[PDB]
Amino acid sequence: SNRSLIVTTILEEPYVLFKKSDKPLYGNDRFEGYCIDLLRELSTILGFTYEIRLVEDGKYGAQDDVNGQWNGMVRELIDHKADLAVAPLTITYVREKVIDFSKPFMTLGISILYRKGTPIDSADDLAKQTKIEYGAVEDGSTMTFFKKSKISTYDKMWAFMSSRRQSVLVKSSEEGIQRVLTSDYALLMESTTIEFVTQRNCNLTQIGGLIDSKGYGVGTPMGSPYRDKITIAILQLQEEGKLHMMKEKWWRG
Amino acid sequence: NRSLIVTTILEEPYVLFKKSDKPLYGNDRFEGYCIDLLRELSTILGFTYEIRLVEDGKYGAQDDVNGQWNGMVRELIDHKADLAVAPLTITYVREKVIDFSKPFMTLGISILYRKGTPIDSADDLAKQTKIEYGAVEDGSTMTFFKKSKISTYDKMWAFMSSRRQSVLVKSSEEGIQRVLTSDYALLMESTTIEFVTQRNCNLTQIGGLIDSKGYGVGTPMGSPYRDKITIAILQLQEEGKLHMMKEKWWR
Ligand SMILES: O=C(O)[C@@H]1C[C@H]2C[C@@H](CN3CC(F)(F)C[C@H]3C(=O)O)CC[C@H]2CN1
Ligand SMILES: N[C@@H](CCC(=O)O)C(=O)O
Ligand SMILES: [Cl-]
Ligand SMILES: [Cl-]
Ligand SMILES: [Li+]
Ligand SMILES: [Li+]
Repeated sequence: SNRSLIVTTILEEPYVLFKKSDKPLYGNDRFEGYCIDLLRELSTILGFTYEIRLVEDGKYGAQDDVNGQWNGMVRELIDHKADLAVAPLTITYVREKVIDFSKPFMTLGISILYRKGTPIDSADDLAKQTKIEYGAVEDGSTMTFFKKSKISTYDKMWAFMSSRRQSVLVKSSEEGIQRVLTSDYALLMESTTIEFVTQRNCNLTQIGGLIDSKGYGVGTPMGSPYRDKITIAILQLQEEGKLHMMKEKWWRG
Repeated sequence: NRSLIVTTILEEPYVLFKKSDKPLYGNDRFEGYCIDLLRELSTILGFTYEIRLVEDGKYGAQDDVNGQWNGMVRELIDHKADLAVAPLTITYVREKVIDFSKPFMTLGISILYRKGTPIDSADDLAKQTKIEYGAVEDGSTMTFFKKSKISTYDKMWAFMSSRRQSVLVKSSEEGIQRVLTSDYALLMESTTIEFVTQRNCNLTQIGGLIDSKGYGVGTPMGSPYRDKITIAILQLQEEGKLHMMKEKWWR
């Protein structure tokens, strides 16, 4: 009741980072970022104290296809090792079956990162040609979406990416961003990342709108009383304009 | 086992009467995006249902004097319906008294107005009086302005509440007609504006989204269906079916 909540999280720019500071920093104050700002607001609104812990396996949370066991922050919640996961944890069907998410504090989707000043305006324009290469970070959520879409355009896109995978799937986002900057290439990625990048790379832009729709939510264990309280607090923060301010604080270049 | 009662409201392209030459029966009276959503949810979760239009014709807002809710929100509070499947906006005041699914569609408040004018933002509207503006009575857009501490929107509510018999309209239908026939701008959700402006080509959206929010399925507080419907929505989203439904109804 006066117990501190254990908050699992993971390093991910600009959601959660170690703060650079002149002053000495102790404990939770060693961290900063959008999710840390959100956590601070939630703790004030709902009146809890907390302890931030970085997740032991450096994973968000997936289910093993052979033994059915979870990992990452999702596993910490399932096992009641954490009270909250405050991180850009995507709200998905498979996860929502095993933990309880708040309503989303951010809604987003897959989109396209490309250089400015071209006539390409959609995923369709990319799908119906071969001169401009395009791809994604190998094994990421975005690539996974394409590997599964039965939507026409996206199925064609995956045909291309899969065949030319040694050429167009990259091992990291920075590798991908450099390819967009130095060659005739477009990168499929989450729109939150694209915005972060385009605020810092004035010669790049998002192409088109969103290709899918999904949200990031605060994770709680199934049955947690904090889930609905956090949802109401998030909705109020949104309506008051405060999450929008928080987003601009951490994303603007 | 037993049919659920589903409350909803007439609002195109979400819910509308299906055109026919002879009377249609029961649920077959209706079509639209939300009618298709309801059908898909019923398939995943395995329930039958009877659609009933909300008895008082309202989305739902709190009466300031006695504190009581009306509309679909009140029907859920009083267990007059099991679900509300409708373009029902998820707001923190409503989430305190009913249980929403996670959102099936995102949206934001924006402005519907005639083309070709110098007006480009809520601020332009707030800072003059010639052009009147309003919203649908007892919906979340009205309630956003009524509660807003943001200076521009607080100003707009001052205007609107002063002239509420005038500028607060009974329905989007009435609001659209007012935009078309008088010097009036309608504060309307962006999804609905996108539908309207594809049909009325002398109308346009002014500015961007004022806020960001979603539509959810409403259930009574504590309903077992709330989390089931959330999981079904995520399945439909990830399968691309919500996107296909949006393409069908916003052509
Ligand atoms: O919950 C999750 O699994 C993900 C993890 C993490 C995923 C990144 C994006 N991916 C990182 C990646 F680089 F590995 C590929 C990229 C993508 O798939 O587009 C954005 C912030 C997160 C959002 N939620
Ligand atoms: N979707 C709104 C109604 C429309 C509006 O207020 O603009 C609601 O749930 O109240
Ligand atoms: Cl204690
Ligand atoms: Cl929820
Ligand atoms: Li869940
Ligand atoms: Li609620």
